[PDB]
Amino acid sequence: MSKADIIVGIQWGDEGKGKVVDKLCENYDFVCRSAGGHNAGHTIWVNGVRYALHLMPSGVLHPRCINIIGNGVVVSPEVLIAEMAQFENLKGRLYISDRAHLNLKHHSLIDIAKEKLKGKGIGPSYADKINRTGHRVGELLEPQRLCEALIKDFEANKTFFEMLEIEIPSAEELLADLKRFNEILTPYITDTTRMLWKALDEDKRVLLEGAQGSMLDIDHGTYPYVTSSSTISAGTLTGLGLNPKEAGNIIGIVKAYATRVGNGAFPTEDKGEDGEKIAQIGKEIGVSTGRKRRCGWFDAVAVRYTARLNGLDALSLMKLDVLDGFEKIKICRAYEYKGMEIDYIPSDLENVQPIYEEMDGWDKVFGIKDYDLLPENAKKYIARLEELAGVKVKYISTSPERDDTIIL
Amino acid sequence: MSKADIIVGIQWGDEGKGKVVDKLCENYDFVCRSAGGHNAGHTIWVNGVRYALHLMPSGVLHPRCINIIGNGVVVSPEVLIAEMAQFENLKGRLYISDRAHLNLKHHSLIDIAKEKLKGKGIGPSYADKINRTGHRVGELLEPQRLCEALIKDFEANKTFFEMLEIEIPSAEELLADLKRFNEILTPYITDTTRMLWKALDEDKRVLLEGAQGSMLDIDHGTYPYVTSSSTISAGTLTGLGLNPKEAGNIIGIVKAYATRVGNGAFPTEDKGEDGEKIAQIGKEIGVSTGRKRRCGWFDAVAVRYTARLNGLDALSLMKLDVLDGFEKIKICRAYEYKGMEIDYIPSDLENVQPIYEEMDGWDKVFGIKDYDLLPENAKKYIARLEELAGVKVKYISTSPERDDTIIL
Amino acid sequence: MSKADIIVGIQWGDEGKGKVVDKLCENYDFVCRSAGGHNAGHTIWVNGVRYALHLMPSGVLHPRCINIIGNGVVVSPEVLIAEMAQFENLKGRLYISDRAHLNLKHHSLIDIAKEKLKGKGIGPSYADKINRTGHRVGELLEPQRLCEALIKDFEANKTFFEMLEIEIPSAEELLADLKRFNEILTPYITDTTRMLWKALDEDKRVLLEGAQGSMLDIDHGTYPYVTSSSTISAGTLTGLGLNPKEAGNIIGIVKAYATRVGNGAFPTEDKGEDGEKIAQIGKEIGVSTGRKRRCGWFDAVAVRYTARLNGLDALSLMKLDVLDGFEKIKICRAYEYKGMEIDYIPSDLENVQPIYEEMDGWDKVFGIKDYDLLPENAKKYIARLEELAGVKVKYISTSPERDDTIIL
Amino acid sequence: MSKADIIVGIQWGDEGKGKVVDKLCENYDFVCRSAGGHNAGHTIWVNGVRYALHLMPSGVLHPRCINIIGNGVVVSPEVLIAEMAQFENLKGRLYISDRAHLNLKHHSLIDIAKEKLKGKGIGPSYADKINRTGHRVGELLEPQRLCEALIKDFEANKTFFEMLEIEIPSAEELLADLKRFNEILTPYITDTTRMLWKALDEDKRVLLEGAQGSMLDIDHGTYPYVTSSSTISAGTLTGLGLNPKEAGNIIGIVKAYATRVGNGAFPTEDKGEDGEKIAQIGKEIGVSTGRKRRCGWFDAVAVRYTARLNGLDALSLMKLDVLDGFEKIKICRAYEYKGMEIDYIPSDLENVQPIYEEMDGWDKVFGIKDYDLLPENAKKYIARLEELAGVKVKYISTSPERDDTIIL
Ligand SMILES: [Cl-]
Ligand SMILES: [Cl-]
Ligand SMILES: [Cl-]
Ligand SMILES: [Cl-]
Repeated sequence: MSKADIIVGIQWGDEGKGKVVDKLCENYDFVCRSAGGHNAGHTIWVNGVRYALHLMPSGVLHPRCINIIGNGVVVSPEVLIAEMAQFENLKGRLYISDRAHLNLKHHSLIDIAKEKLKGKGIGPSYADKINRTGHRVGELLEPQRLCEALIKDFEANKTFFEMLEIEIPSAEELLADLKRFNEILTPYITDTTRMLWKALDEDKRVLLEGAQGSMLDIDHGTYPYVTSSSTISAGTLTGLGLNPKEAGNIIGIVKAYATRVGNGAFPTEDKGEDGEKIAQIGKEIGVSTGRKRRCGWFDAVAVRYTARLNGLDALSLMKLDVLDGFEKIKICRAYEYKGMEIDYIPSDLENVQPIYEEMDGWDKVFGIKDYDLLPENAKKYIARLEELAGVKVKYISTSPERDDTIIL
Repeated sequence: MSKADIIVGIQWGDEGKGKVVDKLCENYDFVCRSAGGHNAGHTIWVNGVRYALHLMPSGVLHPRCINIIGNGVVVSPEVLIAEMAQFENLKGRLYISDRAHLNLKHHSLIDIAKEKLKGKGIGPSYADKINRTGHRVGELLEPQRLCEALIKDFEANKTFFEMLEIEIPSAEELLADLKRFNEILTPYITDTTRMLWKALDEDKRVLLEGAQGSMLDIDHGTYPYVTSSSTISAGTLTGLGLNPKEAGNIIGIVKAYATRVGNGAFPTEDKGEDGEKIAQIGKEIGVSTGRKRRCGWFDAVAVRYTARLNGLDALSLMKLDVLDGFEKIKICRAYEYKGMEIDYIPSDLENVQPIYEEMDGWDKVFGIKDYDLLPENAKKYIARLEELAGVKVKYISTSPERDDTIIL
Repeated sequence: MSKADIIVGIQWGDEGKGKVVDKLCENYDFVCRSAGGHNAGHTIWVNGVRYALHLMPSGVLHPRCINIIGNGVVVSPEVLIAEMAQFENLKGRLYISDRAHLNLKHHSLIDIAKEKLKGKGIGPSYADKINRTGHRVGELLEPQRLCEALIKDFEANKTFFEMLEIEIPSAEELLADLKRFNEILTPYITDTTRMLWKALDEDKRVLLEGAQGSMLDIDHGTYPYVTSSSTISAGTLTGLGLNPKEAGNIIGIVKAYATRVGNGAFPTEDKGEDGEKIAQIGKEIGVSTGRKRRCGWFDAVAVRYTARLNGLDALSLMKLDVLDGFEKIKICRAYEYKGMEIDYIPSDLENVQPIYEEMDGWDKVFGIKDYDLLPENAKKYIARLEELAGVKVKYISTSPERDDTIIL
Repeated sequence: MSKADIIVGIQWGDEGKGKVVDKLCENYDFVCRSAGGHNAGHTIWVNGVRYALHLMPSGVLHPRCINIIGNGVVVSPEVLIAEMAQFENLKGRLYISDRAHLNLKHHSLIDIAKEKLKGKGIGPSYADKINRTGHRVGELLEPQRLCEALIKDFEANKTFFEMLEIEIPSAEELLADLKRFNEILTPYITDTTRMLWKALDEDKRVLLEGAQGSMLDIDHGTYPYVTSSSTISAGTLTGLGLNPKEAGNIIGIVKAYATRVGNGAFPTEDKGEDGEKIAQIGKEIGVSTGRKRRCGWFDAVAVRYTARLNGLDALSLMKLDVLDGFEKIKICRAYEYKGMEIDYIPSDLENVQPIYEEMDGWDKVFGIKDYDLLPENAKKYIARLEELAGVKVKYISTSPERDDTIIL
């Protein structure tokens, strides 16, 4: 069986995949996205230019790569077309599953009204997927048919629209948008299951880019604050129509400390000066809001958990430099839970307290390209993570520069 | 003195300028925007394609036109660059005032945090204009200088940023965005006052597109629900550096009934079935929210007021067909205010009640291209508006089709 | 019967249509090209930008216009795609006849080899049209089928390829180009006869742009130096599938003097200083070679001939200023042919000698916008042309500026 | 001293660099072009799309790469802008030497007239370089100044223009083109010597792409049929302002047989069926003319010569499969010259006759990825080339597929 490698962020997201996935792409013929909406992915700076890949697989920055958006992705044609515009010609380089669900204008309108009543459109688009009332990319090949079906849907749903105080979308406008999507996307729409199976049959090199944090997995992450989809490696197989025998090497991507964007259990969070420092140095700041992210110490219990959920062959450790010059650093080696010490991630994480090992910091790992040259305390910290995680660290990034990486 | 014609919406906006301004552009060498941010303008459908002109003057759809964004406009480079992308080449067709104020990323972030604490960035950008702490388009010609100045500004303001819980913007990111704006916008940035004066000196044909509803004028509109800027015709002169002797023909654009998007005094609002019908037939629905706009009967007191504020030579009456098949239609000829009948717009409009004339409806004006062929009741309604407004109606639009228009 | 207006150059080309057609377009819903390859049309400068319309109708500079490339045109997909790239979005604005003949790469290769043996590809593409072995635009909707058919054609023709010493085109390359043409052109390809008939049925305004000089007409022009196609007005009807009852107003475009680009009979040619002056002032210089065109005095015999061939309602007289400051100007009022004076264009034009009237020049018509203000000698010259041509002059252009035009 | 690697074609061109350079680029930070005009480079197919890099370095297909067009290149702004259009955004990825010579419209016109009198514009642009009358890229930063200087040049040269029968270029047109070049190219124009020196100082990875066949070198190639510039490795250093100490690894690219496009000495040419077969299988066919290239057996004397001229560390052997199924293959191991056997390339190559070794062919090397799996006769042929060339073969390409390559 010819196999696909897999790469996933094993935290709450922002593990810094981009530097990693981007370097790796050169070695693959196919780069594939599996699940999630456009809440996934990342932005990446290349030679001073900002690239958004929320929908598109990272391989689109490597013209040799063929990039597949799989059955599992929830695709907004608007967001996709806007991302495509960052490139001159993607034909032959980008294929979109005819089975991927559409997140259309009306999903955004529904989403907005719902927030009032208390990545737009993703939730309602997923809902329509699960209720099997939504429509899929292949239907864009028949805009007039799709438009008529949608109009029928809205009618049948009119009380839902009234309850949200939004009018039934215009048929004229809808047809015009659908025709536009048809004209633009037709050359990219294909059966991606057939194509990906063919690639593996021909022994081509295939990378699956898991697009979201393992701790955000709908089943295994810290529920309710999680995404709507499976984020772990077997989920990546599923969204692409691949089977467990087709899983190759699997690399987890992990920061040397932890962050969360929103609310939800965060055992190792540091609300004092250490955390604040991490936030500044690590630049963990929402691009859209300018808000500082929540920051905390490396959580080895959470990481061991997601390592096992993903079946990691290797860890790629990021932003180690962000800890330069800390006198002491913490690792959470276990939890205090309901009066006991536990080694695992319980379903109610809000009830655990971190149990820390303290370790001696270092002056600088920043920029270092050679393992031996690392501050001895940094070597100890790395070895301690590896040990607690249960997975070898094969990659260390000592700075934002693509060039500064240590290989083990 | 060689003169510039002017066109303004004389209601609360959405008067339907686009059909009007677009037809007129063919006859002008220069089309100019004066004030406001990107909350102004409109979108227009051409041969099935949706065009956003919020920032850009409508003349950009007529390659013969030179389009000026004046000193008075508050320009977001991001929004402007995105609008420009709808066109292949605007060089020589589009010029941006080096004196126009910049609405940058940080204004959006400020704007968002401010909403929490209770067209992004427009308010804070205007505030920086009035406090004379903001920066202007010409400064983009020196990105490094502008970047340094902005960094200094943020530092001096750091407590304001702390109070909003948003971090000081990255210097690296800022320089990169400013350099990008510089590289892209350099060919369009010029002294627009010198250029427009030259055009009039050479007896070129000039149209000023007022971009916002007269009833939304900051001074004369229904305060607090108004925009931040002057919307009436003399304001249009001011934003472009033009003097009262340079005002030509001035056309007001008015719907055959009235709408408001948000809250605020609306004397002629109809919250019953008539209003609902108007909303549906007139398609008065927020493009972004799908929410029905507030609708009401033509207000002749408000229209006489804005006609005089603008110094209208002529009215262009829009969406007359939206009243097809009403048995009876209303016109508000006066108000009941503090126990009296009044003929004017008082500063506190929330205290007036409409005094209506009722008039007999008609079956169809829809599609009619000849004045004589109009239902006699429609002729009476038109004559009655003209009389109450104090301005001749020179244009009647009987449907969305560019072709269906009556000239008087 | 609802009708299409027509505009044609009535000389040997370069009559200066662009200023004329461009001004007129604003008044039409449809602008149509009829016959010829990409040897037709012109380039036009707008606000300092150079636009090539060889294939595309001039109406593409007026987003309100719908532009039709008719059955009669010989379309090179490469040249067409390159012209389209001057615009951001033409969808809904540009339609290409599914019956138009394709001028493909191999026609260019054939064309080149044929020149050796003694607008590339046009001749061989026309030949394939007349022999009914060529393929048409609609076939691009099935690239694989078209590719297979072409391969079969080449095989059957292999001795022709051997005789030209060019190899049989690659099937792989051909499929790739055809697929590309398919992906790009699909949204523009339609039945243009049905569409144009519908437009006239709906009483839409239609302009047919004749793309080549009447004296270059294959039947009526100076043979052998002529184009391969009919250039006169009834030919314009034919290429679009229109009937004689559908012909509206017909405007001929004529320069105040005459030019020819290549060899061939040119009765009024002036090979001395007068001609040289005309060439310089009129800027009659090949854009691609920098070669001076042949120039000569107005030929009233040729113009009366093409006026009658076209059925002109009106003349539009161009570049009158180019004669400013001539002490004397000539008009050829008749010919000396085989010992007689003749009033007509004989089939062998190389055998005629011009018979001139001499007339008094003027100082300047340049820039003049008012008929009355014209130098009296210029009025006399204009009246004399009109008289000899048999058609009223309704348009006079006194300079390159769009604004400088006199209407009669 | 930090060093730049170099890659050159060591034949008459078409050695098949693209597959090679493209694979290598992923490993470099900078990819640089040194000399030549747009007669150099190649086209490359990526995932079914045709890319022209005549001017641009091959690294532009790898967004991580920074691409430098060096002092030595003769740059046509038109050709460069057209090549750039194949990409959406090159800012930060492409820099053009402010010292590179300009090949402008008038050079093309001169070039055309000169052919009459018996990659347009290249020759006359080079001539202007050598006579020190030409202008360079940096001058585009002052279009008005450059335009004035050029006008002065043309005047001083007017008899040259008269002798060529082409008019003095329009000042208006020239300014408009120069302004356009200025607006478009400003963000890419820099001092490339300073930039490249900085890169090496910072120990960045640098590849120099030699753009033309070593046997076409102006000094060392088969004169008069050669290009105008130095094509060998030290020439590549010179065009970029690099010194001999900065030369790294140098890879020669060589086909398993030989081709020439035009006339000129070609010792190993085969004008019979063997050569014809090579031409068909190797697809050696002019893309623009469809003409079969001249083909011949591998010339070991020529290859040893260019290996030494370039200082090759390694050979990369291409199109070995094109010889599949030949019963016998030839290698030219020496020449008969003026009655003697010689081992070197004499200045008059038209006077040598090939002295062949004959060797046993093989069935298929096509597609083979493993050295050991090669037909034993193929191993012998490879070993024999290496031996005669004096350079190890480190790369073997067994087919067009990027994937089919053997590494030694
Ligand atoms: Cl691209
Ligand atoms: Cl455009
Ligand atoms: Cl456009
Ligand atoms: Cl790109």
